[PDB]
Amino acid sequence: NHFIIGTDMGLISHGTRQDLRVAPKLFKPQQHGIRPVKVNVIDFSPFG
Amino acid sequence: KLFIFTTTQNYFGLMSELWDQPLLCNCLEINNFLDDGNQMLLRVQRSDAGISFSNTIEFGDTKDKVLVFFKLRPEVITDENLHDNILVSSMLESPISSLYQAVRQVFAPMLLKDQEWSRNFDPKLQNLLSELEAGLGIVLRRSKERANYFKELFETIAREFYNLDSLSLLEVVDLVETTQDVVDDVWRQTEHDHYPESRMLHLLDIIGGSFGRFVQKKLGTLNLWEDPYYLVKESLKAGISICEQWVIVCNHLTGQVWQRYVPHPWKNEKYFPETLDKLGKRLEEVLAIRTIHEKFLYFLPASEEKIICLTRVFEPFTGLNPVQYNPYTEPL
Amino acid sequence: KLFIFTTTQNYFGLMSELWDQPLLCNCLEINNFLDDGNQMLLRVQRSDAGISFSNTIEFGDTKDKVLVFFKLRPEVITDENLHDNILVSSMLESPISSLYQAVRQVFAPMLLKDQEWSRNFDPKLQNLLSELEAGLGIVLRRSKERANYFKELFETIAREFYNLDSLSLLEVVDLVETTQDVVDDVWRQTEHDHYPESRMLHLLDIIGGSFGRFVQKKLGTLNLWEDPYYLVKESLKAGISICEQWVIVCNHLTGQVWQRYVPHPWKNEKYFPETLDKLGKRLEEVLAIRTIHEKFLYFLPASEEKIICLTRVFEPFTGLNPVQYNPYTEPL
Repeated sequence: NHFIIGTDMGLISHGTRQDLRVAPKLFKPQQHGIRPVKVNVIDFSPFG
Repeated sequence: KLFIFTTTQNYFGLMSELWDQPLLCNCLEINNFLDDGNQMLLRVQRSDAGISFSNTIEFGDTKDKVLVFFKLRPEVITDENLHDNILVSSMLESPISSLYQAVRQVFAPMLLKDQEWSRNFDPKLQNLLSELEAGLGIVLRRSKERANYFKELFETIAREFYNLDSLSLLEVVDLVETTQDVVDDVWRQTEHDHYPESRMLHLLDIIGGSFGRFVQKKLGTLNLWEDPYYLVKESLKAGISICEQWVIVCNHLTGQVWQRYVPHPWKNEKYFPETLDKLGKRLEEVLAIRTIHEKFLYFLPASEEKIICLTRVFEPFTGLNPVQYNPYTEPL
Repeated sequence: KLFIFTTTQNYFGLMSELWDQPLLCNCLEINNFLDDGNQMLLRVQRSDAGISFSNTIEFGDTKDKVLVFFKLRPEVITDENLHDNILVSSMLESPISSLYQAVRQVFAPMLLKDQEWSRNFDPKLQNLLSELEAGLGIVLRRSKERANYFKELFETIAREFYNLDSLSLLEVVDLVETTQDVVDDVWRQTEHDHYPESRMLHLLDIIGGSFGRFVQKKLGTLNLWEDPYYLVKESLKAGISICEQWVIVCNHLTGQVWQRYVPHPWKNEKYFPETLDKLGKRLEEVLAIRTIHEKFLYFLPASEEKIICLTRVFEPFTGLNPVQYNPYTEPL
């Protein structure tokens, strides 16, 4: 039910399906400005 | 650490300056009062040759004298004197005397004299204070063959009743009917035209209020938030029936009992404050909410997102009307 | 003749016993207080190099501190200690505000806590106190589409503002961003040309103060010195993030909206005390100290003998790292 979505603007958002207010935060490195790095591959570590 | 101790000595003990020896465990509560922007109060009490400060206020004492500090500003300004940002007020640890003296001596004459011409609600607040202190003052100042029969008869009934917490909700739903009947019967013209009004109403008021406290406790032990709602619904409905049934029979039967069996001065009038009525409605609202939710649950594939999310959204809402509820902050 | 003067000194003036020289014109009103069974009150106020005693209660002054003496007994018993039959209560120069806080803080919890579950007639006292504090609160706090717009935008975020205790550090960060956007919209003058500059500035001050106190409230409870450095720095940095972001955003965005949403004479000005900024510095200091110790442990083989001796001395230092960092006392 949880998922993340990346955009060309250099940010990745978090969300889910059932409860849409659990943690509506975004992911960002320790950077400033924008840095539209145009994220193109997302994966998940297959572990606990 | 200057004003706090100085005032403590001035009120409790020797009217002088305490030695600069802040070597007590109570110094932490003092430091919290000063520095913590949330701690707007600090209680002090004189112990056995000792001083005890605590942010927590407790009223277990019987008739002791305490003093409470009250802060004006969010945080203490240490550079300024510790008496230019703090108020003090003494009070007795007596649920009757303290309110009586405090209201009568301080608040009633203060509002009467110290009133701004442009502020409203003053005459209402004045009336409230007057009625309040009056009631407290009243409490603060507080053939034997027939007398023995009455005592023995009603004492037996009262003691049989007093073992109420030992009964479940599913049983007291029927007790309300039996108790109302038997109590109204014994009041009848048996050995005397009419027993003095004192117990005539007092016993019924105790019995009615006792059902209130009974249901309030028993519904709390249902955990009206947990998963086993099946059993809760059964016991909850019983709690409502107890509350409503007693009120209905009281209001109906009183009209005829005081005309047919006991020549009581009151006729075609009721006595019971009907506090059970509000308690019953409280449970009815809970039942309706839980029932509606269960109905939505049957349609869980239709409103999955709403049902799951709203459950936890509504939990802090329900927390505004806890178990053992008393409607003294009902607007919340 | 001891308690009245000594208490006045302890609260208004020097924290000491006044010499036994009752040679003031105000001694008559004091003597009346003591001997007259009718004068149950005596107000004292410190004037310009003067002390004025009078039963009369006044609110001509704006924000001064006064104290009123109250007796329990009609007349003073001179044989008994002169501080065991007299109570005091201080107040600010507000006939409404003093009553509101005094009643709410003292009486409301007194009756509710100090009550036997089986005692009657208290429900009346409860209702009286409820109406009493309500009317005091109501007065103290005192086309339409304009006001309605403002209220809708306020309430969107005021629900949490007034209930922050139920949130956590991560939610607070979200709240900081959320709140700024919501209040920014309030500067819009498209629903109605009127925009209450003074209301927005006042509200922002109130939010800043309360919010800031909240943040440090939550941070204080972490006890940021424990062995699990991982959890210490994680929660610690969250507090810093809240502090920095809130200060930066509020100051920058406020300075903008003053000229963008409303073409006001104000722009690019600071409107916040930045209490969180001081908190953030304190948090950074705790992190630096806690971290540099951990760094020593990471490289422990370099100076192991020193870390052992340094740990033993580090502990009594850490004991001096309190919470609620009041800048007045931080030198410790």
